[PDB]
Amino acid sequence: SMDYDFKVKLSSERERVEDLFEYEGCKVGRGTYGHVYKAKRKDGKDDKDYALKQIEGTGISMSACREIALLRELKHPNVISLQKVFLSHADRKVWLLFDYAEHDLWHIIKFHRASKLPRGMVKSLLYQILDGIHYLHANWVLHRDLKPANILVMGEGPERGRVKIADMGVTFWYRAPELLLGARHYTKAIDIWAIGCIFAELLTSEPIFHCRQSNPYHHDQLDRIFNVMGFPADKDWEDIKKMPEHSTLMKDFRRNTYTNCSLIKYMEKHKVKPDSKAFHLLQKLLTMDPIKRITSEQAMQDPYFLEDPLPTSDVFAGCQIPYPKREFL
Amino acid sequence: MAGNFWQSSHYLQWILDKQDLLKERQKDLKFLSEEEYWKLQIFFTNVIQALGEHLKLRQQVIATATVYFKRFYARYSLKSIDPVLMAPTCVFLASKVEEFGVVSNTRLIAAATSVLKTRFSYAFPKEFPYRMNHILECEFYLLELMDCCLIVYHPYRPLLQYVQDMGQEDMLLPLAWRIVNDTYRTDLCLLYPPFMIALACLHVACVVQQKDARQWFAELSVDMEKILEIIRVILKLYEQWKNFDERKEMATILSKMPKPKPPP
Ligand SMILES: CN(C)C(=O)Cn1cc(-c2ccc(-c3cncc4ccccc34)cc2)cn1
Repeated sequence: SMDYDFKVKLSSERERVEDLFEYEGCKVGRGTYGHVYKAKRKDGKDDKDYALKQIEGTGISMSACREIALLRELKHPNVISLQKVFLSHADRKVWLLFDYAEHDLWHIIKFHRASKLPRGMVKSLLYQILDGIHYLHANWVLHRDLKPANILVMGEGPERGRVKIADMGVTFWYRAPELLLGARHYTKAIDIWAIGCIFAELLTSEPIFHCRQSNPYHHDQLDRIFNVMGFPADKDWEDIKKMPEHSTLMKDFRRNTYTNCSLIKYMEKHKVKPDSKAFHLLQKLLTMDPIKRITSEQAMQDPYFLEDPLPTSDVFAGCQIPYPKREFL
Repeated sequence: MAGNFWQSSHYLQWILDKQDLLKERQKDLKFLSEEEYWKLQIFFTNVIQALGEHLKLRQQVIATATVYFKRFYARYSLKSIDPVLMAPTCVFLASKVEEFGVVSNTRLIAAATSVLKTRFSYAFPKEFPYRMNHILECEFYLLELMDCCLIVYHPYRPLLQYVQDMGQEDMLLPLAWRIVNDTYRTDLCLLYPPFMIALACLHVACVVQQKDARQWFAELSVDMEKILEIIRVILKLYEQWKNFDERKEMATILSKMPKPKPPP
């Protein structure tokens, strides 16, 4: 089946994750994607922190395949950089190595809403999210699941304040309304809606479409979108009739329920002026009709990023980072 | 995925020198002649083609699996891993990469067993001996020894862009596409960029169908020396096709091929 001398040579020369890094009891993240560890090199050549992602399951899954395939080709300051791949022959587990990002938007937002976000940092975060996603979209790569927990922010070191978009492959707060209405395919606008969801959360500290916990139709999530946005008029989204769940939407909902609902009224309650450049960009990202939603390139050209202050390469802008380091699970 | 080829792992690591390829091949050339080696490569290309047809996979999945196979044996001997195990493993890995899904254990093994039994009985008197544990083991080795380079660029996409630019998508595309499928009988995918293979295939297609494409070809600004190099290989491949009787020769060529050595 396989040459002995070939197998023996490869086994002697194969770098094993357990020999190179110390990560026992260093788990910092957990999910559907797999587990993440805050690891250090066993050989003292570097004192740098590294992230080790152990993928969910045995062998190479579809998510592991898609992540390895894309990350091997994608080179951008705002997309997470794959440093190495470890194929653990003993237990058939796949490990991915990256530089360690001390923060993410999930923890940054969590810290702020617990107190109850600097506006220069919000603008800088968004410009780096749009920059990273524009690169992915230019290479015909879609994120498919953008959420705060995926928008990593580098801590102290040579890349301080740099945003890194992670994960390539329960909560529908960031899922576009066309997905919730049965749109079969993933599109560029689905990623844009998610960025709009994140931008509203960075501006208010609350998930704009927060909803209480296998079909594509989620009544409660659509209801929360209409309580914030209002029910879409025929003129606003003409192809709503073409959605597989349109008859269900007509059966379960009534336009009247959300008559006094609009994004203006929602954002006003969270102290975000409807005449501000931030609001106008947010409304262009959070458009019900996907064909009427702005692109990443058009969003980056918005006069919001020209208004004082300008976005910075370091989102923190040299200021001391108030956010605590990630705790070991 | 549809990024810039000049920044890809395909261009920066898997566009090889014709002499580096020949030097690495010398290990197997002690057992097989230079002629017998390219016949064996055609054979397995056709094996991967029959596998993809059976599994109802698109030409892109079949082509990605072919490039994996060719890439692995460009760096390693035919004895390192059995090519009879490498061929369905490549098909299995490429189906995951190209987003066609995970071929089930029972669907993949049955496809390998049936294809060899019903289409390659002249070369294989015994049934497909491998099981899923063998495919899953080979998969780990294949992914490791390709430096995890999974995204492969093919001539099909730029070819469709060229024919559409010509306004001859109905006349030339069927033949040019067929000529592209045939380049997988050669090492062109390991030596030249895909767009270059697509232009040479379109050139041969224009010659066969007698079409004046000189004006369009002259307004390209591509290195026509390299396009001529590919044309000669395409022309040579059809003369190789005429003189090669796959069905009559493969049993002997497979017996001459070095086999994996077992532990002592
Ligand atoms: C159930 N809970 C409450 C959690 O999982 C809490 N959580 C942990 C995280 C998280 C943990 C590690 C990274 C990470 C860091 N640096 C580099 C990386 C490279 C590739 C992937 C992840 C990283 C990013 C987020 C989010 N949420």
